[PDB]
This record gives sequence, structure tokens and C-alpha cells, in this order.
Amino acid sequence: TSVNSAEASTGAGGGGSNPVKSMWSEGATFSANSVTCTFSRQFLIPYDPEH
Amino acid sequence: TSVNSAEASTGAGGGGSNPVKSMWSEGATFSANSVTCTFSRQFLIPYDPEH
Amino acid sequence: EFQHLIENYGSIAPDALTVTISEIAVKDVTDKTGGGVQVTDSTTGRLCML
Amino acid sequence: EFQHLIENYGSIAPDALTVTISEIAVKDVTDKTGGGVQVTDSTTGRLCMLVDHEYKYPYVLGQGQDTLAPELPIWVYFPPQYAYLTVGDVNTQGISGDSKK
Amino acid sequence: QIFLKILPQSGPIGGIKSMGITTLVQYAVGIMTVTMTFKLGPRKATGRWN
Amino acid sequence: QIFLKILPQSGPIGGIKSMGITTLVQYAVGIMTVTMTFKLGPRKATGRWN
Amino acid sequence: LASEESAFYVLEHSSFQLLGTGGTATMSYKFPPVPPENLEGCSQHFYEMY
Repeated sequence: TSVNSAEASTGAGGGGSNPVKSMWSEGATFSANSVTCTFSRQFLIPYDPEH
Repeated sequence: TSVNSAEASTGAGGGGSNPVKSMWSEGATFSANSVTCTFSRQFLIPYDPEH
Repeated sequence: EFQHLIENYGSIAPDALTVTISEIAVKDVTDKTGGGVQVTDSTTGRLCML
Repeated sequence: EFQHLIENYGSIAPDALTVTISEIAVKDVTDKTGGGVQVTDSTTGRLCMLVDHEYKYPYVLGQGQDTLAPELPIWVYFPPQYAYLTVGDVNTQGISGDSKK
Repeated sequence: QIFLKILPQSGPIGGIKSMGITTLVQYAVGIMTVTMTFKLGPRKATGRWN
Repeated sequence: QIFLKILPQSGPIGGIKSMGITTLVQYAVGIMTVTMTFKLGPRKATGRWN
Repeated sequence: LASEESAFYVLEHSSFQLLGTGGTATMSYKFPPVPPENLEGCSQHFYEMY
């Protein structure tokens, strides 16, 4: 038997949970004498098979 | 179906998270009367099939 | 924002800088069924930042 | 650092020592799809660590053996298996004259 | 400079037949948030007609 | 001397046919950080011309 | 070829942070006082200032 019997159902792996709230900060806030600019970028560091 | 159907998607396993901060202590701090040296090495205890 | 900067102001100089590295996720890669690879978040994977 | 030590100082003598085992990760190994093996972090797996502060067990360090930590910080240490030698009675193995302790 | 790498986790060694010294396939992702402040000098006063 | 060994874990025993007494394949990794202090004695004063 | 003056830098021989999945780390920096860059031009030639 398998979960393929139910055509409207998919298997589940039961992964973990993480109720965390974070901020994606970006944009520029100008003032009379200064501007605070912020930018967020997703970064990826690849696997290094030999260090 | 399969996840290979999508052109550039990769399957996910939904592992856990561990937001911990630890230090890799290394180097020597010299002083007038003493030196504090530190070295960190990754160590591996192998699997012993029978103890 | 650059148009606003060069329209509303007379001079610009750098003052301070703050770099935040958040949402770090070290991910192990293994082989999934039917070929290809799959990615699982790592609890012990560490990012070295200096 | 050794050049700095031998250039800027006149004598050296050990004073204190601190050993910290951190980032411990016991990892289970299981079969991987399509052959091979894969590694998963273990929550129930434990590492037994015993510090012989009382010198209860025989001391084998300091004998100039090929058991040292790697000289470079980029290499992985494989700590040596602990074994020791002890006294016994020499017995001759039959008439061959071979002796075993 | 901010230097980033992944700690090279080691593969299994032991009773498994002819494993060898390998490394677990791990790659890192994250969000780098960079904030810079700029001191700004106001526009010079203009007395032109046009 | 600091002795380290992986605590052995037992394989499943029960309704599975002919499982036998086995052990879970586990290997340990970690970071061993060693700090040593050395008392240092100052260089002796010299009065050579050369 | 390398020489005695060649600087071989090994970053693993220093104290850096290990950040797990979901961790964050912040760097702050303050720019030195630098001449501001003028965002406005000139309506005269300095050689036609008579």
C-alpha cells in the first residue's frame, strides 16, 4: 500500500517548525541632513569540496 | 509527478534550525610576562561497530 | 531614491555603515528518490564569519 | 607566533592549560538513495567524555608517538584509540621457546 | 572585510566498508542586510531669475 | 587525559523477523579548542657594542 | 616565487564566529570625516570671473 491510493492526497514528511519573525529591511529614509539607506540581498555560499 | 518536472527547482527536506553562536578560538595573545595561545581543531570519533 | 537624493540635496558623504547577516541557513545536500538532489536544513552546520 | 616568541622573550615555561570540546555532533549514518550513505544529526546520540583528573588510568601521553593533533588548523583531528601496557608473568609457549606476557 | 565560509563537516569513518575521509555536502544561504548613512549638505541658495 | 567515545546505541529488537542484536551506525565530530598559557621571562639585558 | 616577505595568510588561524541556522551577526563601522561630494555644478568659468 501507499499514499498513491488517495488521488487527492500527498505524502507528508513531518518536518520541523519555527515561529520566528524577521525583517527584510530595504529603502532609503531621507532627513534634513542625512539619509539612511538599507538594502537586503539573499546570498549563497556554495559547497566547497576541498578547503 | 516529480519535482524534476519544474525547470530549475530543487527538492527540500525541511530540516531543523539552530540559531547558536560559537567561537573558533585560535591564535596567540602575547603580553609582557606571558602568552596565551589557543588552537582549535575539528576532531572525529569514528564509529566503533563493537566496543 | 537616487533621483530624490540628487534633486533635494547639495552634497553627500559617507557617515556610518551597518552590515547584518541574518536568516543564516546551512543546508546539507543528499540524493532524493528518482535522481537529482534534495536539500535539508542543517542543525549543526556552522557558517564561519570573520 | 613562534618567531615572535623566540625574538621578544628570554624564557618560556607552561603555566596553565584549558581544553574545550564544543560543537559536539553525534551523527547517525544510514543508506542513501541510489547507493552510498548519508549522515543525519542525532538528538539522542551521546558522546562519553571522561577527564582523568585523578590519573586513575594509565598515562600514555608524552611518549613521542604519532598521535598528535594536526599541525595546521585546516586539517581534521582523528584522536588515537586509548591503549596501555601493563606488567605480567612471562610464560613460555610450549617447547618452542617463545615467550608471551 | 567580512569573510564567510562553511565549516567543513567531516564524513563518516568507522565500521562501514571502505568509507574514506570525505566531507558532508553543505552550502549556506542567508540574508545580508547592509545599512549606510550619508551626511547630506543642503542645496546652495539660488538668486537666479531664470 | 581526556577520553572520548561514542555511546553505543542498540538496534531494534521486536516483531521484525530475525533482526538480531545490532548497533546504530553513529560517529561523532566536534571542535576541540586548547588554550595554554606560558609564563615568559624577559630578554636579558645586553651591553655588547656589536 | 614566494619569498620571506611573501605574506601567507591563513584565516583559520584566528578567532571567528560560528553561526548556526537562523543565526544573525552584525558589524558596525564609522566612516572617518571625509570631504563631501558636491551635487551641484557651476554657472561660471573660473577664468571668466571678471
